[PDB]
Amino acid sequence: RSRKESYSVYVYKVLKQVHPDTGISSKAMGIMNSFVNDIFERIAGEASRLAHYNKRSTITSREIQTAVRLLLPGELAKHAVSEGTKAVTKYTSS
Amino acid sequence: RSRKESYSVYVYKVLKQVHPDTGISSKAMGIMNSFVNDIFERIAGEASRLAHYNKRSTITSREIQTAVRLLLPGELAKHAVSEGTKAVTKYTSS
Amino acid sequence: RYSQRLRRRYRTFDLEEKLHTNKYNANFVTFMEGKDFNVEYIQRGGLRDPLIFKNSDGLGIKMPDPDFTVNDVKMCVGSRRMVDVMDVNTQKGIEMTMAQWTRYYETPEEEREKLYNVISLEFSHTRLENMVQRPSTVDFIDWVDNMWPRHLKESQTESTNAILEMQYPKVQKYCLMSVRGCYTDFHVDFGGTSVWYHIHQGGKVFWLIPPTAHNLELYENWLLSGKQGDIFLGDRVSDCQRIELKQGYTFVIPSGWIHAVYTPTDTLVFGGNFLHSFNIPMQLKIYNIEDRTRVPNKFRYPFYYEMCWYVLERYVYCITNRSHLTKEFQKESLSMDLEQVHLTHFELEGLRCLVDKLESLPLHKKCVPTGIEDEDALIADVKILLEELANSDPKLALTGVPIVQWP
Amino acid sequence: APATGGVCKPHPGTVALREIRRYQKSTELLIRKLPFQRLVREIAQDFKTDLRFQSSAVMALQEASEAYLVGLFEDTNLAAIHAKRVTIMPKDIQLARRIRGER
Amino acid sequence: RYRPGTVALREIRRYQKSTELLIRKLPFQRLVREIAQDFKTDLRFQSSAVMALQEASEAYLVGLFEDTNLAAIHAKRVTIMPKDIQLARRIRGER
Amino acid sequence: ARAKAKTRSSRAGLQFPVGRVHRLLRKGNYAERVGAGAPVYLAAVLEYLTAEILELAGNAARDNKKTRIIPRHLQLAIRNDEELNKLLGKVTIAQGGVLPNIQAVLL
Amino acid sequence: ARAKAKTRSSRAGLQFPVGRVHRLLRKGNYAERVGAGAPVYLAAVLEYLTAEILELAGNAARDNKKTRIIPRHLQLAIRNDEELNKLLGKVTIAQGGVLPNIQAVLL
Amino acid sequence: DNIQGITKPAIRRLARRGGVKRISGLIYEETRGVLKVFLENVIRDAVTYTEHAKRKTVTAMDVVYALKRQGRTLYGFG
Amino acid sequence: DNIQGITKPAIRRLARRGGVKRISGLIYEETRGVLKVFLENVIRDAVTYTEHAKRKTVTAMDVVYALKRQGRTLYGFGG
DNA sequence: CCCTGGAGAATCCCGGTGCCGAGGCCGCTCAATTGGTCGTAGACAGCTCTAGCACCGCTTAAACGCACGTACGCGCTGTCCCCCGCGTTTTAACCGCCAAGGGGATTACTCCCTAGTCTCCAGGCACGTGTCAGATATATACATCC
DNA sequence: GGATGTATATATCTGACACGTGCCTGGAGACTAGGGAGTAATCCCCTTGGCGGTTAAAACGCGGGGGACAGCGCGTACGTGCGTTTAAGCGGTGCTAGAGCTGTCTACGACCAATTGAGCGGCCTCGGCACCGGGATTCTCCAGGG
Ligand SMILES: CCCCCCC(=O)N(O)CCC(=O)O
Ligand SMILES: [Fe+3]
Repeated sequence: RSRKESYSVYVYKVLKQVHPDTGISSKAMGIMNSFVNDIFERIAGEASRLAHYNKRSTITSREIQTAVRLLLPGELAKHAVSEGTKAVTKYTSS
Repeated sequence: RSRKESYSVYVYKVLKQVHPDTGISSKAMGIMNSFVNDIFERIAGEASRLAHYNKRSTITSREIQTAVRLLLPGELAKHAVSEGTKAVTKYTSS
Repeated sequence: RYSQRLRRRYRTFDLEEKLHTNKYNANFVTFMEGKDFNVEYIQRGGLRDPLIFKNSDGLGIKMPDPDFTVNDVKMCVGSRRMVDVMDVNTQKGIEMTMAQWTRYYETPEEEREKLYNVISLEFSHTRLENMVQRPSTVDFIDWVDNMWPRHLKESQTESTNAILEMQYPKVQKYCLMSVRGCYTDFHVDFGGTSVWYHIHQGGKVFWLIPPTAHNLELYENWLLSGKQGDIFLGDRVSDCQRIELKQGYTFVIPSGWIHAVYTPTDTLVFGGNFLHSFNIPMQLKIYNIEDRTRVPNKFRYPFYYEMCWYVLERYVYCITNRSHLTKEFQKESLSMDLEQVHLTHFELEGLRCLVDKLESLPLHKKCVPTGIEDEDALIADVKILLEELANSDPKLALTGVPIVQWP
Repeated sequence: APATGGVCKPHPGTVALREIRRYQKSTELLIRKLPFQRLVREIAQDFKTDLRFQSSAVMALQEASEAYLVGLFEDTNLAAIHAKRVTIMPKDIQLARRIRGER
Repeated sequence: RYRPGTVALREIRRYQKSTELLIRKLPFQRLVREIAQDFKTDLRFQSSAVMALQEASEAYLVGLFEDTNLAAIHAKRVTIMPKDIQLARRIRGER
Repeated sequence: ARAKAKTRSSRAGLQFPVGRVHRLLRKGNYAERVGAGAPVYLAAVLEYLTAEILELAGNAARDNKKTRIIPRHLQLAIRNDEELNKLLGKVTIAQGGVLPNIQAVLL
Repeated sequence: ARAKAKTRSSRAGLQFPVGRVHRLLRKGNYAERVGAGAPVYLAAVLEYLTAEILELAGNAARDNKKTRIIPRHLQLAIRNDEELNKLLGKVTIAQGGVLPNIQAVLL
Repeated sequence: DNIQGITKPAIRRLARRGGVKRISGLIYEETRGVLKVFLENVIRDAVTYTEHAKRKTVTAMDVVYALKRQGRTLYGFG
Repeated sequence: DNIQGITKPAIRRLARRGGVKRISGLIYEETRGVLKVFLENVIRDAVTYTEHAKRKTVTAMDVVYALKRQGRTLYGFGG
């Protein structure tokens, strides 16, 4: 028998950081999985096209940053870029 | 010096088999090149997604035919499928 | 969490101001002594003015013991009697047993979930009936007592208002039981009936609006709008009196008066409805508002047109001695009996309205009752009679005795 | 229940607003199940013979169709309000579909 | 003299036949540079980027005006007003 | 003795996985090579978006005096925002309904 | 002894390049491996569409008493056909103009 | 003839959820045709997707992909 | 105040090519605002594309890509 | 004609079912970690030269501002039909239970097709040159608006 | 009919399109090896089909009043023509900066081998709400006795 993958456990982890008492049904979990997959697909495709346009063969964090600035509206992009930069900085320091 | 590529010669060859008297300007040639590139990219992307959906790592003529059926409207799909089938059949035999 | 952009949220008139304002300051009600409320007074005035009797001297009423409780009412009518209850918040009806009503009424105020009111408990033909007597003068002029075939009335056994068991219009004696805070929105009593209303215990506040043609149009329009929770009608009219009835008062409300009622304290009331011959035009007018606003028959005067036919017959008979009852109804009436004339203008006007009304109804709405023989000949006779009585001397008609009485 | 007589109790377009407020608050599907299934199977019978359907496929199709129709009705309402009216007509739907780019 | 509504038809027929640009070049270039100054300073521009922008803008406006005319005809009129533009742009999805 | 292992997610300070995202990027046919900082940045962005959505949905759910999140709350939160409504403009949410809207000319 | 070469276009009977299409498919980041029948099919489809559009444009040009083809002829050919106007619905042609059309109410 | 199974009360309910007060008597025949066109397009795309995979059962993933190809992404079915 | 460069006769010519017969007097400001919004929307993407490539000159391919990102494919300026 | 007790029944404090969706441990298999090796992709320094910017004159085609008058937008009445609300009879949608078989999902395994290499060489791209298709000037012919 | 907008038809310039060559690098021919998929066998899930019971939604008819549509009058704002003012286009100068290309050196991501713990599927609780459920406390129907 074969097993499948999902994002349920990380959704629970994030939910227990902003609203500890409340729960969530299964339909909302499926909706959240679809949303995460859609956003990942969008960003990956845009970064791939950006890498192609400059005669490059690799994808780095600069491409992902440019794709985030292109796809997200308004201050959402600002906060996303700030948090991603913070995460990268804290990861490379180790 | 670097040399670039285009589809001008093949477009001119196709034009001469249906209108031996008629010429063409450069702007129309650029437009035709853009059209060819657009159609190529559309078909290739659809075929890639079709390949990914069925857990496969190769692109064959079956997926190209399916993409042609999905993209082209009405009789265009029929004639294109017939032309492609004839071309493949004639190429395999030799 | 933090590090986000950095919210939002995910009866319409005030009955208390209608009780506090001083703007409902019309003077429509006459305070009277019981002794002056007689048939002569009705003949001369046509029972056009709302009356309060601050005491019952001279009225001829009888009430039960002054500490009578809702549980006493319950034992007199039966724990299992189904009672129509009004949900005050919605002005809609529900049904429960009298024992269930009693439990609600005996529940402390803070423990009651909703406000419910009982305004429609007709207790004729129960043990409570003989404990309550209405003003004497009403007996002389009530169409039920004076016009309806007596052998039918006497045959009633059912104590509920079940229509298939009802032998006469059973609208004469009602018990109303109202908790503090109850409110009945503006209305006109069914069929254009006049109402007598006695505060046995407690108190009531009435807003009174006169039945001018303008106010009755507003009333009908307000009913047809369906926006009665949104609009306090007493604001929309020319003139309105708010008045308090206290314990022991008796109130008489003439036909057609538009009125709303608030209950400031737990209260018990005895009252009842009557049609009479002195304001027929208004009676008919109200009936036609009920028809046009599609009031269900449940909330209307039973056997209304039937009663009107019997009224015409009694007038003809008492004045000319010509009966339009069936032989069998004549015989029933004769058996019971063995156990130049001047009408008021009120009556003359009334009877011409009545004849014109009944004659003009189509067959399927005429409601000719079973006691009536030839309704066309009765009509013909009333027309002749009204021509011959058209010169009635208004002075001489003030006899103090009704034209129509049983011998 | 037997009919009661002598029981006392006080008391176009008004019901429409209440219906709008009721339906704009719920979330269930507003079309029946079996007729939609039969319509879908009849439509699909034209492209292939002896086809089978999962239940979730029909559910998704029904939901998408209802969402499309609701959006079209909102746009038709805006079109009708444009021409100083309150009643929607087929030409409103035609104008909405033509401006949207569907025609 | 000509009655109103005859020169307009002549201009419509004239301009549905031609294919040139209907806006001047220097004001458009000035507007483009003035807008672009708000994102990055000291930007240079090729000779064909402004032409492409002009073509795209003109096509957009012509399509918008066609939809606006449809909206105006709907309301039993022959004159276009801002509310027609607002309705068309709202139904399209841009607002 | 080989040093005790430690996941890259903890090393960066995240809850969303990094190795799984790295594998998806590597086997997703996007480029010939994949760098070393892309999965961390992408996981951070996805976690941020998920946290915003969940916070709004929880607020909307509690405002109705309930303890559980259902698709209606997600729909209300998404459609009542101004920036998340632009990113999910062409998306249909199953069993979510519509916002209450009545034109003034109709009332 | 290497025999004389022969392009695959000549073998299939096409006027569009096959090896170039194969290279573009290979280096375009589309799939891990590419079959041997895709390029000829794609070239045939592209050639058919090109020939159709060119024939329509040539007829449109001949209607105007000219011997060359300009963007106006391509625009007229595309917008005068029911099938090509649906495949290229959202495409703008530089220096193409519009189609003659006047509403009946204004006339 | 199953299109007649979409009864007038259902169309009225859909319009009420849309926000419509009054409805003319000719709307239903237009709505039915619109629904026919939409369903025909979606089902044709889903059938082509199903046929490509050499199956005889139309799964929900085929419908999801067909809807996504037309620009009507749907959430809640995989 | 460069937006005033788009003059009334140019807008009337565009409207004539669109097929209108009569034009009110309050159309020009709306048209100018719509055009300005469209221009900012395109130029933001074009400048982002230029910035990513470590350049200082906006080329034609940047504009073409920005237009293509919004479903407004343009033929004749490269591809 | 008043009590009364042999059956009655209502619902219901509450004393049990019983499904329903979440929520929590256990085993364990496969995927993420860790430790090395290398070879090519990308960063950086340097030089060239194409095109973008700034400027000056002047021709003139286009934009601007005014008169005006008429025709299209807008408001007010009337009438008549079409749509809404309500009651009653009719129909089929929905739910529980049962049965059967079509077809989707998994697993060996065999081989044939596609990837990576090494040369040969011709198809196509950059650089040059002529002539023929197209613009525009200018004196009539005819249909079209007033 | 008269005035005006548009089509009719010939002359001459003119510069861009089509035809030539030189050569260089990517496509073609021949070779080897390895793993992806094609096919058969198997199992069990889940889709189709049927029937009975219940009742909630659909359909049909009638009354009436509210809105849609046509008709008429007013009035002001927009289209048309003209005399005046402006800067857009075009031709030619001058400079320089930044895009494009070449050559090195290195350091970072792919591949391989050995290891272990994380998350996933399968059972065990756990607090609700929809019914039951004798029976039974309170109040009660009913022809007898008194
Ligand atoms: C029809 C019964 C007799 C009259 C009493 C009921 C009535 O109609 N009221 O005006 C009194 C309302 C109240 O007291 O809350
Ligand atoms: Fe009353």
